[PDB]
Amino acid sequence: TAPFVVDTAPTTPPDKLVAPSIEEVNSNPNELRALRGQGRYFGVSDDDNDDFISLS
Amino acid sequence: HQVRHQVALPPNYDYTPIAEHKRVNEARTYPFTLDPFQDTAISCIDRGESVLVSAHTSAGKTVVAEYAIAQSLKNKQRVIYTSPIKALSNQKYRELLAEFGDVGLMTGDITINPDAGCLVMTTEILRSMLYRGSEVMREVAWVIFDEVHYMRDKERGVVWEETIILLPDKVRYVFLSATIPNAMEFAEWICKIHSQPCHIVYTNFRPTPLQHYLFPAHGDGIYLVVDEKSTFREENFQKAMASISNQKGDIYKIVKMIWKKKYNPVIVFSFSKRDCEELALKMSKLDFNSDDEKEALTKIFNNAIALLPETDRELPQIKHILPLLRRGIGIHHSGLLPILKEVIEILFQEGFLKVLFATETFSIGLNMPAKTVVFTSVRKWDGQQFRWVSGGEYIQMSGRAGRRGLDDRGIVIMMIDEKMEPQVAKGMVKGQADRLDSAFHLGYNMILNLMRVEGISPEFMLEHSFFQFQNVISVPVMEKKLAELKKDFDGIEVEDEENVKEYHEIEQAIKGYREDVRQVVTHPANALSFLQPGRLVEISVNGKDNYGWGAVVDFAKRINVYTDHESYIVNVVVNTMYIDSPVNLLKPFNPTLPEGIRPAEEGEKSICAVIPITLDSIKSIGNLRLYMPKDIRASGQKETVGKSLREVNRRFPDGIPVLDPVKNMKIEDEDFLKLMKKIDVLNTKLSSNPLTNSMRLEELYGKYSRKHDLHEDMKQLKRKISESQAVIQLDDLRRRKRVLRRLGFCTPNDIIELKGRVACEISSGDELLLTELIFNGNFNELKPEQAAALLSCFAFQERCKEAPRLKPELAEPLKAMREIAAKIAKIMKDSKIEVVEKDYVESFRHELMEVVYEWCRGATFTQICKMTDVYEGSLIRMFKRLEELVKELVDVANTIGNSSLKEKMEAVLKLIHRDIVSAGSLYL
Ligand SMILES: [Cl-]
Ligand SMILES: [Cl-]
Repeated sequence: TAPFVVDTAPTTPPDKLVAPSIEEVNSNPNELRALRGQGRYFGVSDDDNDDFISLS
Repeated sequence: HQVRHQVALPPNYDYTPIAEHKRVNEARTYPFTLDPFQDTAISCIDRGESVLVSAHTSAGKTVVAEYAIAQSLKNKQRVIYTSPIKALSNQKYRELLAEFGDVGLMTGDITINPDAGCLVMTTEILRSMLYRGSEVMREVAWVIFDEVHYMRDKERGVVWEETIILLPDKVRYVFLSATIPNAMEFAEWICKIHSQPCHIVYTNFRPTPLQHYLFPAHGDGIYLVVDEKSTFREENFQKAMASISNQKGDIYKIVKMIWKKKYNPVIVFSFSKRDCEELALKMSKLDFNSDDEKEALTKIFNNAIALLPETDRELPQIKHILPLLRRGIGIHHSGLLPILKEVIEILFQEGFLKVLFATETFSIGLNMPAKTVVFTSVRKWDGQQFRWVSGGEYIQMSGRAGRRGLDDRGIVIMMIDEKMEPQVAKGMVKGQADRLDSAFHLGYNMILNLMRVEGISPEFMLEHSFFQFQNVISVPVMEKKLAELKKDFDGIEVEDEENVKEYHEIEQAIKGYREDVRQVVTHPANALSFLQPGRLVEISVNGKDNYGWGAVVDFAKRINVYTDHESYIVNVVVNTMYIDSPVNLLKPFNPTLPEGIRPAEEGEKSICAVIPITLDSIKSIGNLRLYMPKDIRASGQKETVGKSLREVNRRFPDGIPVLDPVKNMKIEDEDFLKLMKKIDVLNTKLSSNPLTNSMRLEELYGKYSRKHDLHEDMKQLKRKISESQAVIQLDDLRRRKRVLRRLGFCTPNDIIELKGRVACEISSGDELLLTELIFNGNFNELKPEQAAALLSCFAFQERCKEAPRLKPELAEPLKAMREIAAKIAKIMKDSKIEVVEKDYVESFRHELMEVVYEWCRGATFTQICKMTDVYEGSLIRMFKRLEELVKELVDVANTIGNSSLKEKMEAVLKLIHRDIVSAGSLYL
């Protein structure tokens, strides 16, 4: 049938980023590194007396 | 140090001085000499009298708790150790079990050996069991409250208070607390409501002493501002604060320094999970462990990981933390997998982690101090607030520095930046602990439960509340102040004129217009052409510090957008500088004067100096210029200017003549002229007022001034008193009852309904909304996974960036529930409750409905981590709360015979409770 809808109505824009749905995600654990490891320890590395104490 | 003891006694009580007490036997012995504060508190326990111990965490409060446990077990009694949060309970359970053997645990997450003589439980479980009226309480002789000062928490504080009030009078209490200033009140409150004595043992004792250091951002080292003797180093502090006013990678240098000077282990605190891992990332280039150490901890690590299946073992959260650990670097925050959180604690205690990046919560963990403690900052989000960390908080956290056996001292380093104000910084390192002020507030589950039970009432709870108690104490103190003010007022109410009123009005009006003139003439567009070398200027920085007349040396465009007045720096010579001001810290174009820089006062010596000011600090511009020295930095030249100033002041005793803004500075636009004319009108009008010439003046004026202040203080004081009345809370009560009536939870006669009874047994989510949901039937037609998902809307308490686009099988129940919430928020408003109806509805967070829904349908952990930005550990935390909630619903269904509901809720439990979510704890 027709692969579209007619829709002239507005929808309130989402308050937040749209999360991925179950369909978009597989069970490969190593993928977390890119998908969720941003700025985290498991992210992917670039590889791919005395008054004063000095730092010295 | 010194030990202070006091006791609060019931009326007509036969008291023998605690220090005379000689115990016949020691219910527990220790391999070290007791400290007197311990000895004393233990006598109290031997005598069967309650006691609040108030001491710092390294001081050995645990010795006292242990004694109470042993004595109870000895007397075949039962004892309860209440912890603030579940994580500490698990830790404490592990410690007590190994010691006393006869120990069990009851938390939101688990129950172990519930018949044991010694029960470790959270305040929340205690609360439930009391309202539940469990027979366990009958056998209980002693209840220990660990960290009772958490009773002052704005949202969770009420639980402590609530459960204390609820305890049987026969019970005795050991309260463990931080060093609080108002211990006496607490004791007395205990004394009144439970009709028994309550001792107080206080001490500032620290086994290992603290040194406090400031680290200014981009600086070169750290500055000792409080030494082991607790002496404040004013001079060094000043140096530190000036170093940042003149001015994420610093941390790396700091840790390296700590390593080089053998100050490890160090806990590096931050106040966000994110900050923690970032910081750890910088460290990893370094390596702090020997190959033997690496091997040892790897064994410990694997042994912990062993219970987990390979599929979980392969999560990069697990696989890629091990390389950090091996280098001696740890992370700790509520976002990690629980299993990692635990093993890291363990690896830390065994000394395998030399640097630990952690959020605040680690500070109250059990037996995990360090040699050094670093605050990367002292600002924390209260979700929607910006806290300068309290003094008390700074202390408690900084108290984690200094290891009793092994360290001469604890090292505390506070990193600071330009945002830091000196008074605040000074306040922290000289940390004074905060009062223990009740944060009591009425709650529906509370009220409902009180109504349900025969012998007690909401009105009772209020009456016995620490909150109300703190009122009945404070109010009379205030009425005494008021009366003293009132007496002074009614006595100072001797105004001879109302002409005074006119005088005041004119004076201030003039003052205001002259300021307008000031803004104009000091504006760079007007003033810079008249600030030639030697120009006489009258200085008043920040409008507070009056240096009198000085002389311009030079000026220049400020180089970092500021306001116009703030956009130029003028260097001036003053000869009124306080002799001991740290003029060595002054920098030639930093208008923010160092702490200590001030004018001299009546009986002090002065020195000459060159200070940088902005045009805001210029009060007037004179029509004179000194001849300036060619080299103001050459010996004696400042003092030479000073001499010339003295001569100028002597040649003009009644004020140095100023530039006429009109005739000299040529400021002649229309508005400026009528401004001068207004000033002109008022000055002659002023001269007409009889008082202006007369001798009364300050007498009549100061009198006029005093009454109004006094009137103000009174008005203000009358208000504080008004809001310290029991009726407030009583209003809150009647309102909330309306709600319960209107919703059908209780009768108009305040008799509980069937709906009230179920709400009684719900503590994990909003008991109103959940109850309504249940009785309207929303769960009737949902599959369990739907119910799970809907229920996640109550267990999820975290904030997140992503949100799912819900398909109808979740969007509809969500909608249906928001409708009921709405109806509820209606009725809330209907009863004059301070509730913002939209925020309520939205408080039930939905962002994990699809995560929970699919987890329940068999998605792997990996998949649901991909479906949200919420942290893995947080995810498991949410599931665990979700389980608890569900169990509570299983319970209520059971107790109202709704077999269908019960089975549904049970089914949900079976869907949730699996794999990584069902992983057990390293401690249990
Ligand atoms: Cl908790
Ligand atoms: Cl390695």
